[PDB]
Amino acid sequence: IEALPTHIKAQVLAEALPWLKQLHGKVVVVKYGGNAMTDDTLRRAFAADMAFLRNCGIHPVVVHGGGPQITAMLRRLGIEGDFKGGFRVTTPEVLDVARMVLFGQVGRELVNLINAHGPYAVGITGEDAQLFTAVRRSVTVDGVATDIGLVGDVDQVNTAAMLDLVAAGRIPVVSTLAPDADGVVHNINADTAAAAVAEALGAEKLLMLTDIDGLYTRWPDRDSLVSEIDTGTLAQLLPTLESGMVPKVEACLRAVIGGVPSAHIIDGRVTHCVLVELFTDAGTGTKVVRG
Amino acid sequence: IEALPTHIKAQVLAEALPWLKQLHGKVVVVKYGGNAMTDDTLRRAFAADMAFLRNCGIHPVVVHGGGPQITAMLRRLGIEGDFKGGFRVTTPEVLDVARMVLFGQVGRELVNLINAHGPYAVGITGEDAQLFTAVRRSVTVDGVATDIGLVGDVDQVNTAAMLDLVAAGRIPVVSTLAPDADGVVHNINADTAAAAVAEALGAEKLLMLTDIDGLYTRWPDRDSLVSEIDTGTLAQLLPTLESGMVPKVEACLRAVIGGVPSAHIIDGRVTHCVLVELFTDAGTGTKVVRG
Amino acid sequence: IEALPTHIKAQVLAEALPWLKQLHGKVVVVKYGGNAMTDDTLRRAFAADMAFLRNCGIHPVVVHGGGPQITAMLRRLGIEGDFKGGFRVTTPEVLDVARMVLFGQVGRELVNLINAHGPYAVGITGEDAQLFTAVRRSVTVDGVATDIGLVGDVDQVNTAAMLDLVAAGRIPVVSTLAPDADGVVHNINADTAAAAVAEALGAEKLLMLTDIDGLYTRWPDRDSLVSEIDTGTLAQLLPTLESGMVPKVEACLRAVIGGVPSAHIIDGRVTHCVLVELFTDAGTGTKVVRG
Amino acid sequence: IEALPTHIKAQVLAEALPWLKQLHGKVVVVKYGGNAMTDDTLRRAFAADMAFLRNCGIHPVVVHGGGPQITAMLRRLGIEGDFKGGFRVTTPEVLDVARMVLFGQVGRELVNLINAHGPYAVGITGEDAQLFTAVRRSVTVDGVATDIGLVGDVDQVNTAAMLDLVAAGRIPVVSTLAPDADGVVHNINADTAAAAVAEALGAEKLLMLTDIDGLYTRWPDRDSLVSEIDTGTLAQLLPTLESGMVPKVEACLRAVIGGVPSAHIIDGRVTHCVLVELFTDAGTGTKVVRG
Amino acid sequence: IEALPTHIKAQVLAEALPWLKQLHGKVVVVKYGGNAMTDDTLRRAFAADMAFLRNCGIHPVVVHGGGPQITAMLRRLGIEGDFKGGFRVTTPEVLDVARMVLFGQVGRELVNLINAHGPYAVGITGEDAQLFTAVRRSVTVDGVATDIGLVGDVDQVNTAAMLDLVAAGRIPVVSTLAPDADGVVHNINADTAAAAVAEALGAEKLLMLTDIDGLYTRWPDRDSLVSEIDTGTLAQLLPTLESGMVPKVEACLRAVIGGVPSAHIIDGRVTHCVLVELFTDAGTGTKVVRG
Amino acid sequence: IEALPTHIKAQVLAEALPWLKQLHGKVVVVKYGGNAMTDDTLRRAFAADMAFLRNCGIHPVVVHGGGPQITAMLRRLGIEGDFKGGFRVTTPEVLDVARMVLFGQVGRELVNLINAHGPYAVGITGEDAQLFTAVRRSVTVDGVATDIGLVGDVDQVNTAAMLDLVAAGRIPVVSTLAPDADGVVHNINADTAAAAVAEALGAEKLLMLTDIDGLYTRWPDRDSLVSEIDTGTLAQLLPTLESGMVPKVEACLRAVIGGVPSAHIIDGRVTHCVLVELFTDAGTGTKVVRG
Ligand SMILES: c1ccc(-c2ncc[nH]2)cc1
Ligand SMILES: c1ccc(-c2ncc[nH]2)cc1
Ligand SMILES: c1ccc(-c2ncc[nH]2)cc1
Repeated sequence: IEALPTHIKAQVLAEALPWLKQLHGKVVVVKYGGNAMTDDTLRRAFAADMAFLRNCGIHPVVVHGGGPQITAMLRRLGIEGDFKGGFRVTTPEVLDVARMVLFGQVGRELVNLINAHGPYAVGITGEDAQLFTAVRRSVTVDGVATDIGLVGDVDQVNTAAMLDLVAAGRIPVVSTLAPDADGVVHNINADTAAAAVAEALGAEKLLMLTDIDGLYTRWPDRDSLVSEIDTGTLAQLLPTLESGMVPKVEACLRAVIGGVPSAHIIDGRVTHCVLVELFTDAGTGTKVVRG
Repeated sequence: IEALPTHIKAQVLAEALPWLKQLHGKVVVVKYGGNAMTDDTLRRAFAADMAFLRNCGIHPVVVHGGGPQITAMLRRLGIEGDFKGGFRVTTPEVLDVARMVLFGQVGRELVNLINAHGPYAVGITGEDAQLFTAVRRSVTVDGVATDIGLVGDVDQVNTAAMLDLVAAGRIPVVSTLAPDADGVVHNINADTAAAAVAEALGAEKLLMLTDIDGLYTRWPDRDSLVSEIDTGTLAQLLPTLESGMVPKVEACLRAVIGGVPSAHIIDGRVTHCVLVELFTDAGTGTKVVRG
Repeated sequence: IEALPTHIKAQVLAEALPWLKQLHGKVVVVKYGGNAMTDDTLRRAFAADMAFLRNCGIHPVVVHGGGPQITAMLRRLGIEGDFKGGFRVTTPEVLDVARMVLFGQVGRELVNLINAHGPYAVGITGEDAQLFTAVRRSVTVDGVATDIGLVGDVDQVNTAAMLDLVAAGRIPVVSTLAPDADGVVHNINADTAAAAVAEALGAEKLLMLTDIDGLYTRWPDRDSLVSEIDTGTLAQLLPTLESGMVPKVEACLRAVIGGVPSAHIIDGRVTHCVLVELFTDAGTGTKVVRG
Repeated sequence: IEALPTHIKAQVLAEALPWLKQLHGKVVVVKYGGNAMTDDTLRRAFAADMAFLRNCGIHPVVVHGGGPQITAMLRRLGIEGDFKGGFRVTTPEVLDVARMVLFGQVGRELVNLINAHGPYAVGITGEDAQLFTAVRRSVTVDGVATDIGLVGDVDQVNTAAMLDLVAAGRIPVVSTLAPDADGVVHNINADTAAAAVAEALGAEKLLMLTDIDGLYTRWPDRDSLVSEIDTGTLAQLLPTLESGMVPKVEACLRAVIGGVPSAHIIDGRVTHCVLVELFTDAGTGTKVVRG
Repeated sequence: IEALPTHIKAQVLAEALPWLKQLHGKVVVVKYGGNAMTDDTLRRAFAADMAFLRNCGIHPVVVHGGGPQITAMLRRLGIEGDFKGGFRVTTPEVLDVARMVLFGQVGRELVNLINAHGPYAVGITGEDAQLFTAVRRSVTVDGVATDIGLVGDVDQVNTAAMLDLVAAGRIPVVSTLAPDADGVVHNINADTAAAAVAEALGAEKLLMLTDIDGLYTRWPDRDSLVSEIDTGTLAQLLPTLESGMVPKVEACLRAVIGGVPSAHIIDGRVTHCVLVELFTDAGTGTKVVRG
Repeated sequence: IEALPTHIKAQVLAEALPWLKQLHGKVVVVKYGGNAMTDDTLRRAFAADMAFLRNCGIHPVVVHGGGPQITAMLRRLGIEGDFKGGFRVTTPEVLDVARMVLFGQVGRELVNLINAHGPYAVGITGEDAQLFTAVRRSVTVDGVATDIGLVGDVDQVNTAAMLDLVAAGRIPVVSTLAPDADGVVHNINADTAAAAVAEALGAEKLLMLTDIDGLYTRWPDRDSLVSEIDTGTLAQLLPTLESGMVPKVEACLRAVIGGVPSAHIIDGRVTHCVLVELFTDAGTGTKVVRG
């Protein structure tokens, strides 16, 4: 990167200015998962980018999942799964493992990576200071809503206390578990939780890291890939798309309809994808606006 | 408790006044472990008592261990131990399990129990916001200091940030793990960590829950049990006492010599032992002062 | 109180927890008069209990009367009274004596008693910083409203400035005198003033110390004594009750209808009655709620 | 005052500017007594002048005595005096009367007069919030120090809390009584108390209202009257002067030696003497500086 | 001024009290121009009077013009004028000169004069921190609205930021130039700008220094001079008055109709006219109220 | 700049991270002059870069000169110069022109350019709020110190008030004129003033824009150009260098010896030179450190 002239280095930095002004002093919620968390180089770049935002006076909030790591831990403990549809039932035993893995392993890695740059990261669940609650959720198998145990959706969010946390200079790293109204802790889909937190905090942007170039309207036609779409056109395309793209689109719909100015599905396989998406126009990924 | 006259109920409450004045607005660090954490009734009373302190304008800070639960989890994962002396070596693999169990299971139980009374508890490690660091520690087997892996002592404590946390009304629940100066996370003895935190925060008292009536100078002579002792007399008795009483005495010595006005070894098998020790004169347990 | 087991001492303290949470950070207005102010032991217990509340982060506000002491001082000065009905006319001369006795003697005793526990008590009248005003009040003798001089009801209260005072850690001790809109100072019934202050400050509770076990619906039938009553049922019983119980009931009605969640008529002859009423279920006295 | 040209009105106001700059944001302690408090016109002008200072962003603090009113009240109550030298012994009974008269009558008049201009005045004793303490003082009769009861000198002053009070916009009106270290309330000479408060608060000026034109070095030679004197020359003149001028000079000496930049003995018989002394060069009275 | 008795000096100062209370903590906007800025003695008195207000806790805001100095500078630079009606066209070149003269010379004199009394004055334009904007304005020559270049009216005012500035103890000295919505800086009539700033800041008074005794309803009849007039009667008199009195009346109308309690046209040829108008009843000049 | 791959765009932004952390929350003083202020594209890039710093939570402070523009204005006004050595004497007349040009024209351009990005820029001189003073300075012609009029060096700086200004989000644009201790305004060399302000404010960096690639030790040998030098080696080279490079080196010496961690002489002819110098390693220009 040294054989590149200094006056092009300048222009690249200068073209970040409009996006620095747009985001200065604002909340950005970043759903972190997939490859951007398994490969060590992408991991470290992601942590650097959270430090970047913080050292620009931007307020990042990280929401993470960890489905596969839960599965691996359950197999290691020899805990036999019950499955309704393609859903593991979340017994009290499974919840304990999920919470232990998400908060006690997956979140800790990200906190330590970010904290390599300063005392920024703080790990939290809805349990801590009652920062958010859950409501138990059923799923539809074939065409019947069924109980798959202690799994929920985000209910209420302590918006004031969360924004106190970021105004102090902290980067919350959220593991998505929270008590219901009776104190019973549920596991929440990280994609959904990210949308709910962005709406509650009044985020300026929601970023969704996934392992795709962007949204394809007619996958796999290479030139069905769009770079911007309104929630109006996006919702009528939802019943079309691949199984795994559904939760990331529903999150973008709910956030942007909820008042978040834009949500973005970006390529987690790209190093520093957050920097590219936020401070560059030539980014991959697709932006969702209301319409 | 209803067949007891109301005018004796009054006197019991009135006699708490001097101790309410002594502790109002002050930090109290409470090492929580042993039976007071395995039995469900003592557990819930302990959480109620932390809520009690908080609703008196007192600032409790909870430090917890969980040695046996780590051991159980390692056996379940089939992770074979290496032992030098009677010490398990803490490999990177063992540290991950310890951190996951301490922060992701043991601490979560206490956070949820306390939070049954309000949005008070917040779970933290030295990793979070770089609140404290560790320095790797060796142990003496027979008469040689030996490496038992990623185990340490508390190094530095971010006193300002910790006191910000409690002045906001939060009750930190601390899992004793922290990075060394290179970012490598170590496991810290909870008894020692409690003493270090009490000294760094300028605590008014350190409470050490154990499964004993109190300190016996000549165990097991029943009337060698003392209720107050100076650090001068206590340190010369240290090489006498039982193996498990050593870490709780060393903590009291280091805290009280470090400027903490008094440290207390109290009976964790007694329901509401914290309330009895703090707001009553007829408590069991032994108070350590400087001398 | 030492021959009583420690585990019952614990339960008594633990059962205060719900009431500590209910009152933490809240205003409590306490009308102090009768025997709880003439006997030296009850006096000192009352002052201790105000210190108790303050060292729990509760915000007590004390309103006091002193009818008999005014009368004694007037007789000592040989000031001849004029009486309409059973009411002394409050001439400018009588007002001066009342103000001097209430603010310069009765209030000072309570300020010094409370201040034996710390720098808490501050003596105030509506005159000070214009904290509240009075409106001149007439009384009905037989069936004609008559002028009995410089006696009034509380008019407006400087709510903001009063709450500044308590948030600073002060326990106001209020002598009930205040200027009217023309600067002319009136004497206000302490029972009525206590109700008005509780409503203006948004108090969580109003406590009325009197020399009775509680409200008897059919005095003197021993088992007409109630421990809770709605303002609806209480107001229709008002024209029944004894002369001296009237002002304490009217105060409770006006406070609780005014939005104060509960008012309490409690037994001032009981040592630490405030502690018993607030932090115990087995208290005497009767609670007034809206209904 | 209307037949005087407007351009001389202007110059009088303009010449106040240097003294407005000197005093803006500063504490001024004013000892108020003598004729400036018995005549109703001088009274009301004094209260107006305290309002004046407050509406210039100056911080007045009023200290008052009331020797004669105590005497009158004692005669009315038929309380027989004991006299050592020319000093009444202050029994507990006499103290109660003094406190009641000073705080409950004399101070209230001044609070209401000042408060005619706004919510400024607040009445205080050392009893309130432990704002200052007393130490019991003996007096020398002929040549023996003798106990004249519950009379003292100011001991310690809660400087922080007093300055909080004035920064809130309040004008403290101080009645000079305060507890000793055992809680026993003493009466303090108002002249002495004024000097002690000025030194503790770091006052810019101490004003001493008396019924004299100023300090005469050789009374009654009319042209021995000085308008400025150093503490050096003033202390060697102290054993010369009239009995009643002694306490006002000792106060000025102790304040100015204590670091108060200047103390002033001014003519309380002059209407608006405070305004003339502070904002005019052609004032009567004598200024004391260190030297 | 020394041969005038001290007790009349007192009364002059005492009669300022009602006006000190009315203005304490309030904004006063002062349009400064005409003779009060060309003569050196009136200049220095005006600066002293701004210091006076500031050392009373009043918040002065100074708006200045400088028409003649612009003209002189343009002649010195040999810049030829274009005139439509009697209006110079404000080309970009003329604007640069106007801005340079107003902000770089006329304002600096006033800042340094005021600052002779302390660190009070700060020079500002609408350009600084975007404190206010302009909208380009046309003028009517004969009966056609015509473009006279870069001249405007005040558009929006950053009220919050302006009041931050004065609460910090600063006396803004405003040169009336401001950018339009496209960043193009316009020159604004100082009389009009003063009215707009007073309304935006919620000023208690607007003062307009002019070289007249006051408003004459039938100039030049000597006894058509009024000392108070309602906006109702004043607006119907506007089409009558002299050319140069028009802008000062329109400003008073717009301010007082805009909610400013009173606007005043006062005699700038009188030394300390501001002091006389604000703190005296025997001032010249005419007060405008709504009606 | 669009034909350049996105993954190199990323790396350029990512490599700014260490410098964002170094400067976040810190003061940077930027001396702005030469070509970076005459060409319109470099001008606008410089203003963008000040906005850049501000939208990263960095605190830029701009100091500007304008020697040539003063000269041009003096010629236009036909003001004849007196010259001692090669120095124009600064008569009161010349000072007025200099102040008018620097504050009323040169500074206004920069304020409006910066403010195109937001309400950031505020123009100030040492005159405003007494933010800094000057001391009159003589110069050595041949070998005699001579009076060249109202030219000075920065004397004292109101550090507290200046940092209040930047913490509010303002970017001061400083025109270097200030009063001496007698209120007489002097013109200060902008290079020297920049060094003094950086030292007084505790700046993290001083940037000196000049029209050179960097410091040549043996000009004009092309490979005598250094990119870093200690103050020790730099001071012994000072008597060697070109006339115009002297003031920029003396400033760097005085700032860096004064405790400013590094001063930089950078190429003002390079677009976005500030961005390149601060957030890139491949910048031109030379860094001065202490040694
Ligand atoms: C440091 C600072 C804040 C926190 C925290 N966690 C939840 C709420 N606050 C944890 C550590
Ligand atoms: C100490 C602190 C506050 C007060 C007070 N009294 C009325 C308002 N504020 C009096 C003493
Ligand atoms: C000192 C303090 C404040 C200012 C200022 N000017 C515009 C906004 N703030 C200028 C100097």
